[PDB]
Amino acid sequence: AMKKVEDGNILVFQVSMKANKYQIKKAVKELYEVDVLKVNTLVRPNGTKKAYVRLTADYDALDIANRIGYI
Amino acid sequence: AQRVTFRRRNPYNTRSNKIKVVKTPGGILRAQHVKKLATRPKCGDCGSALQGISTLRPRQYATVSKTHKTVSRAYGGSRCANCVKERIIRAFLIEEQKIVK
Amino acid sequence: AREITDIKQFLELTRRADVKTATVKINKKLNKAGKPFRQTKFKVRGSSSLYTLVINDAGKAKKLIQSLPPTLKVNRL
Amino acid sequence: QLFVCSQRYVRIYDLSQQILVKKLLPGARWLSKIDIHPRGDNLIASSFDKRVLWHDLDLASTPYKTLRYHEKAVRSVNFHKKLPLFSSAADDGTIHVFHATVYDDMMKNPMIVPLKKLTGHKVINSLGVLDAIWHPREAWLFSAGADNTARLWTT
RNA sequence: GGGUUAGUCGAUCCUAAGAGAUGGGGAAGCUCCGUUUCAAAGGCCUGAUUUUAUGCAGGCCACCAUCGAAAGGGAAUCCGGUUAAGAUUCCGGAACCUGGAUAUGGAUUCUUCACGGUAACGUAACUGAAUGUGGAGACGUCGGCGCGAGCCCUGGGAGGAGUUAUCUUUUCUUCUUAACAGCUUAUCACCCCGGAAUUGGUUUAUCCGGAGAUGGGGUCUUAUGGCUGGAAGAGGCCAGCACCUUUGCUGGCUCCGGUGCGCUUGUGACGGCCCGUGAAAAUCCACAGGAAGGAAUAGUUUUCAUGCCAGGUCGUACU
Repeated sequence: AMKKVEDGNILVFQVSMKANKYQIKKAVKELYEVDVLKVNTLVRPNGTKKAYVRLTADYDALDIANRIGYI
Repeated sequence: AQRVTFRRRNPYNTRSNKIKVVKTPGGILRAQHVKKLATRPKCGDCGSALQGISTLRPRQYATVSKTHKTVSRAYGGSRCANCVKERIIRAFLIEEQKIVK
Repeated sequence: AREITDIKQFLELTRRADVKTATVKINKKLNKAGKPFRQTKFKVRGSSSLYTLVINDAGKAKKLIQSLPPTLKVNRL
Repeated sequence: QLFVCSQRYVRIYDLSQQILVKKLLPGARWLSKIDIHPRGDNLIASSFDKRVLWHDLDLASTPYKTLRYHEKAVRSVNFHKKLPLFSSAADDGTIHVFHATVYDDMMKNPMIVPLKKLTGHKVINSLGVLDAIWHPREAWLFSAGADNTARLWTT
């Protein structure tokens, strides 16, 4: 998931199961003040929902990764 | 010598599920699924294909402009032209015969 | 992708104000089968489609690079 | 290049490449004539529906400017080969003379200014001026009339 | 322990044989019959409905729940890269589809709802409600004949690999181009001119012509092919440097052709066969009709162009 930040410009979050692409796109934009290009999702084998969230070319995925904590 | 798969999960040769073998920029053969062929629109009277109308699938007519689907004569989109000719001749003579009655 | 022949039409697309970036490209090719010549390709990133302009002569190519606006981003090769 | 004017369109062919390179859309049903600006990047077209269209060939395929200075069908449009002048001639028996400055290198579109309405030709059977042509050097225009005359227009 | 990422691949939607609530009717009863039937089975337009002065009036339309296909029907995505294990779903670039807001450009209008062509029909556009009619969806199998693709076969040149006791200008291998877009292209068919026995045209297959052949000139479909854009920046084949490194870094070449009762497959126009003549529905478009609505100081066109926003749920590993 470190690899997808630099190459992809992609944040990887864990999400609630009841969430969908629209809610993940809305909630990332609300908290961190970032424009989302697209969201993909998959349910993990352990049963949580992983969410790959690519941002636009303007807003850097690297900078938000410092601000959040995990880096 | 090089051999080729179905891309999609249907493994049977149905009317929908057809293949063309294509040489790529990678330099290997690959399947490409061809969509089913558009028939011509017909003239609903004489029963033949009618000119200046595009051959598309029925949904695909919604994308395309008006001048593709129509021709400029009255009854142009839906008539043979020769069968439009007849009914203008017929309408005129029978209407004239009605005064003679 | 969409080729353009005309030179006037290309200058309108640069001033259209959705076009964030352009890119210039240079290719070695051989005319007829006599001698080499240095082709150019001025591509411009529209929102829907990629408009492009093939100029064969090297003299007209160098004036065209200057004739681009400065505010537009340009990217070589 | 060869420019071919149909009733509705102007198509420009490259005779060397043997291909169509541009199709102009004047928006008329009855084009009558074209002329090409001497520096090669602009065209004017006359129409029987009373319009003259100026096309800036690099700018857009539709007309840059629509000129409405005639009461009747326009039969001829003609550029001067050296001076920044052009004319339209119509079945109203009138010739209209225009100035046009073209900016070859810089990002400015043509400046077109009407100059003069030339009257004198007699209208015969709904026909007026049938043809016209500029002198190659002088600001002199020659016109051909349905009235059996040709005429020289001068400063 | 890790691993399965989709507006575009499926499911979902449509109907098939069939299944099955409701209204009803049988049955002591578990329930059985029946499926548009002996049902008050909803949803659209107009209204100072012109007086009763603070209460709904006048009309229009006509069949029927739902389930039933991961092979039938059906909006739309391709190339290249990448992982210990994933990809038409990730990354990079390049596309398209559906629905919705509107705003500039063009077009059209003072003859308000485009012009051109004898005609087949043409173009970047070029209002349109009720209702009605038409087409697409939409379909057997066999036979040869034409056209295309992929493969096979084959020559020159530029690289690489092997053989070399003797012979071999030798043997093998690389030299590729996606969806999508814009131009252009074909049998059939159609139009105009003209008037055919001294009968002519013509398929491998003998059918066609005064209901207008032969001939000459056109118009149309775009399966398919071609040309440029996509796109060489990609990929492939080679060469050489840096070096404990989990490492980069830089050069070239990527070209021009040919053959066919060839093989596989797609498609075209025909022919044979039947006391067999070889699904339906969703969905989309067109045509007839003209309710009405729009300008001369600024409107009408979002079926022309460009631009803005959005695309949920579940399956996706492997045999």
